[PDB]
Amino acid sequence: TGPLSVLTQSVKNNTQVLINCRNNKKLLGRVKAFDRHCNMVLENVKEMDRYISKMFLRGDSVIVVLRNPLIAGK
Amino acid sequence: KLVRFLMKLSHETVTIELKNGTQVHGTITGVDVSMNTHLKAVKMTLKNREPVQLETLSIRGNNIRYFILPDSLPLDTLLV
Repeated sequence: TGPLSVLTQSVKNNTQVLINCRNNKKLLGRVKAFDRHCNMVLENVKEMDRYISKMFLRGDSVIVVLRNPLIAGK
Repeated sequence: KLVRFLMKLSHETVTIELKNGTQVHGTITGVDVSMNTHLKAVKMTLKNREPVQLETLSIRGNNIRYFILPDSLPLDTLLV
């Protein structure tokens, strides 16, 4: 999928996600839940600053969602 | 699915960010299938202006950017 598969995968891996939004906003955290419209429940969110523990985001902000995993090794 | 999640947040206190970056703090009284959200005991802060106190506020769901949920909300049980 476009972004829907970034998200299903992100929920599966519990892996951090960079949500690039509308007018130059970025949100970095974990996707708990999400729907087809890219509405999301998010935890441990860093807004690009500001920390937000739990958040409901509406889909129509979203341009692109990028994965940001932690990897061991070179 | 995620719309219902919102609909179970009656009596929460939340901070809603509007698309213009106005910040609405208040207690949820109802959220409807379009995410239109009704609050009571409201503190509305426009970007770079002193806040306005209000008894109630109703916000168009399409005017909403995100809901800053309470720290102690049990996300898991809301999403059965």
